[PDB]
Amino acid sequence: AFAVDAAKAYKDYLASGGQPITNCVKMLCTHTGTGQAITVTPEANMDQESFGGASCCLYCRCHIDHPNPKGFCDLKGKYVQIPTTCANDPVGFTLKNTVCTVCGMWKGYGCSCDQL
Amino acid sequence: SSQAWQPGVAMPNLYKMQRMLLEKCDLQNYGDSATLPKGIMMNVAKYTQLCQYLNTLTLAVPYNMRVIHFGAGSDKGVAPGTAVLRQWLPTGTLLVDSDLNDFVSDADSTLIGDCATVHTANKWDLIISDMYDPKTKNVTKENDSKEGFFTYICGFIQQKLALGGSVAIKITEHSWNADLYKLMGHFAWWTAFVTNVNASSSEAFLIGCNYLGKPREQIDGYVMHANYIFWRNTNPIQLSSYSLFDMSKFPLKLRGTAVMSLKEGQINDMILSLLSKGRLIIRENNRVVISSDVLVNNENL
Ligand SMILES: N#Cc1cn([C@@H]2O[C@H](CO)[C@@H](O)[C@H]2O)c2ncnc(N)c12
Ligand SMILES: [Zn+2]
Ligand SMILES: [Zn+2]
Repeated sequence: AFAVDAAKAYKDYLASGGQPITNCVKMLCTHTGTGQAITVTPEANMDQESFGGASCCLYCRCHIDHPNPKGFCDLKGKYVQIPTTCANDPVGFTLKNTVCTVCGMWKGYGCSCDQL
Repeated sequence: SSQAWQPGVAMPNLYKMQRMLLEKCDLQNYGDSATLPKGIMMNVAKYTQLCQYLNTLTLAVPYNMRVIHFGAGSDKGVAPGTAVLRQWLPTGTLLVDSDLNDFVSDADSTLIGDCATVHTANKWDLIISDMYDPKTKNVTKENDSKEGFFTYICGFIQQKLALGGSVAIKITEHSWNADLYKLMGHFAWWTAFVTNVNASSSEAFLIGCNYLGKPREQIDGYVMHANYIFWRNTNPIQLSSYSLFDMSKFPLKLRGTAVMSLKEGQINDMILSLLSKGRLIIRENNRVVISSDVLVNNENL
């Protein structure tokens, strides 16, 4: 019945003014990539930074179980593209946002599927 | 320069051929630092440059390639070097990493513990080690060949590196091993490669290219480390991050190098020649299974 809610805790810690998780592993890349959110190799475009996925996963970084009956990690072993404007807090960004299942872009940061 | 636009500098062949005596390493650029791109870690830059240099060698790159990376953790609890290796290597490459201390990684599997506890059933196509004990950097005592994890690495290479495979093992002025240099003579080619981002340090990666499983050349490792220090002492390397800004050709080309199982009797000179050219890997293609030995103790009463 009792489960630690790590996601909520980071969110509240951030709103309380706490410093975001650091030492996310930023990759060197061309920044001419597809811009999709989570990829097998860095795919940042001109407006993004690419990061090693494990280092941007709240569950990986805080040594807690993954929110998944399988415990499978969405980010470990992959690269996550983060908008440059949000790259001071990749863990926050990945937690607070969601990937369009059709085009693979971040909803609100690349996904255009909801356009006329 | 020209050198400043390369990923780093490899030890020129003539320095390998000397018979120098070991001296203290005194680097002119000691204390210089390269200007890293914004927000990029030293370890990401260093591994990027290592991989850029490895792109210029005749690495064997089979389907279902197997790579193991020792010393992969950081005091930060992450694995920047692993993240670069996985970007570099073809998608699908099996990547295992390890460190004495806990860390989270993008590797397919991670083992925490002293490297001497690590065992694998299978052979590997590439071994990378950044393992280092900063207590070796003590200038008040004599600089002898070191054992420890280097003894493990030497055995691991001879027992678990596929013929045709390659290694890159980090050394410094004081972190080195004579048998490891000697084992460089069991590859078709070898060098000591210094990254341009960390050129102010006596660090180098000892690279053995295309393993042959037997000595092609007899190397005295005490002499060769003295030769390496002599080179470093007399050839200042300009700190440079220039190569980090061009990643268009970074990925390791998937060559689909052939993998064959072969018994010792079948390694003729035509096989040895293919091995030496980066055109063949000899090992089993079974499943990759690893383990870490755990010492059990009960300290109650
Ligand atoms: N001596 C020694 C070792 C040092 N390291 C690690 O190399 C990394 C140094 O950059 C660091 O993260 C460290 O924890 C070792 N890892 C496994 N087995 C060892 N025997 C060692
Ligand atoms: Zn995770
Ligand atoms: Zn979409």
